[PDB]
Order: sequence, then structure tokens, then C-alpha cells
Amino acid sequence: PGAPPGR
Amino acid sequence: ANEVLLVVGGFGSQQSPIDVVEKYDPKTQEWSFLPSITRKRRYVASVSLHDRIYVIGGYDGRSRLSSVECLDYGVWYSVAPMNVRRGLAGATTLGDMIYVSGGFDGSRRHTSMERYDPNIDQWSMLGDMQTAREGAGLVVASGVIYCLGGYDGLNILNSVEKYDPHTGHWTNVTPMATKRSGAGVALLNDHIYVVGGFDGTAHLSSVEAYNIRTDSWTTVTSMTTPRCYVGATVLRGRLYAIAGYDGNSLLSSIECYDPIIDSWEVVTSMGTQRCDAGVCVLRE
Repeated sequence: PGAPPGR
Repeated sequence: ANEVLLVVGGFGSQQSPIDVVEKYDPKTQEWSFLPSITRKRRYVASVSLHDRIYVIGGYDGRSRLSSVECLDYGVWYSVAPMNVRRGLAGATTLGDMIYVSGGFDGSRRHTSMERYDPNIDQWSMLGDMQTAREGAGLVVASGVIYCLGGYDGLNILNSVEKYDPHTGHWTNVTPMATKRSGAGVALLNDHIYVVGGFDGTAHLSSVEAYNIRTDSWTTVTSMTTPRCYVGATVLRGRLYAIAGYDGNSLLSSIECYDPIIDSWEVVTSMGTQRCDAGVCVLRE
């Protein structure tokens, strides 16, 4: 989305 | 009278959606654990309505969820699902109904907003926003719904929209100074506060305040640390920023905004590090 961490 | 803070789900330590539910009592300044939600949910929202905690939408690591579940302030149970799968949607209360707008369903961002009526247990579609937004904030100000910021799949947004019930459409208002996604949104006195977020390149600690009376934006003393996908709420008249991502690590911090001396200080920390978790305030 923006700077949200990913998994 | 006492007001409690509730933090539900989110993205955890172990780089995974979590089901943890924590309660902060400021009177005791103490944290407590509640029964965990039935499904691990990141990108989730949460609201308080008639001493009920509603956990709305989210993403479980596999799908983004139509499902909504409820706890009476305890046991967690599901209620009527939304018409749209919504991850990173804005949620608020108006009258005695729940309003949820925007979000991402795994393939397209949403202009839709919908309304939950508890007396009939129903989700009803309403008017669409001009721009689809995920990670946008929802707040109520003078009986009117505002949705702020977000991300449309292309650019981070400084756009702010306000809903007109008499027409079923949204009208634009003065945009924010900084485009923000995953910012926390709350109403404190006569100002809508937007805290933190992400502007496309940097994780923000900046805070903006929109004056309800003058319809003008101001910059406020920034938070103690950058926070994106941070919760924002008001407890007993004080603005609180809850957890989030500081650009490098998840955050435990809960910090408070002191209006009289105009400063931020970290007041407490939870037992878990989370970002994009649902936040709500409940009256005891």
C-alpha cells in the first residue's frame, strides 16, 4: 500500500 | 466513568497477521489480554458501538476478508459480512450505525462505502467516492463523514473527501499538505488530526490539523517517531497514537499529544509490536 511491510 | 483503549489484530513480530487483542486501562496504566479474534487479520479496522467491539475486514495472509466479527464488552462471534472484501478500509460510527469506506480486495481499490445497521444486522451500499483509496482514514466531524489520504494504485493521496447524505455523493475539500497513506485519523476538539503515514518516499512523523470551523489546515508538532499504519484515537480528551511502522521495525509505543504544552511523549507500550492494527475506544 505504501511503506507497510510485506509477507 | 472510564475509557479504555483496544488494539486488535495487525501485523506482528513474526512478520505475519496476528489475532491478538489488547486492552489499555489508563486508570491503572495497565495492559490486559482479551480473547483473541477467530481469524488472524492484518490491514484490519475496528470500531466501538453500544459497548461492542467490531473487527472489520482485513487480510489473513491468504484472502482479504468480507467477514466482520463482534465482541460484547467475553466471546467473539461473526456478524453479517460486508458487500465488499475490504483490506485497509476506513471505519467510523455515525448515529448508531457503522460506516466503512475504501479498501483493497486483492485486485482493485474501492470507491464504495457501506453502512452496518445492528438492529437489522445488515450492510447497505451507499455513494461512491470520487477516488478509490486504500489505507485511507475515516472520521466523523459535525455529523459529516470525512475520508482522508490513501492510495489509489498509482499515487499516494493528499485528497480529502466529505460525504453528503442528501445527494449520495462525495465532495472534495481542501487537501492535506502532505500526501499520506496509512495515516491515523481522529477528531480532537475542533480539529481533525492526521498523524504519520507514508508519502511515497518517506515514513512520516508529521501531523496535520484541519479546523472544523475555519476549514483550513495547520501543521502541528510532529510525533516522537515516524509512524505509518498507526492507530489514532481520543481517550478522555487526549489524542493517542498507537503502534505503527517507523520505517525499519514494528512499534510497541503508545504516545500522547499534550495540547496545553503542545508536545508528544511516549506514555506506554503493549506486549506486542504491530502495524495496521485496528484501534477503538470503549466507555466503561
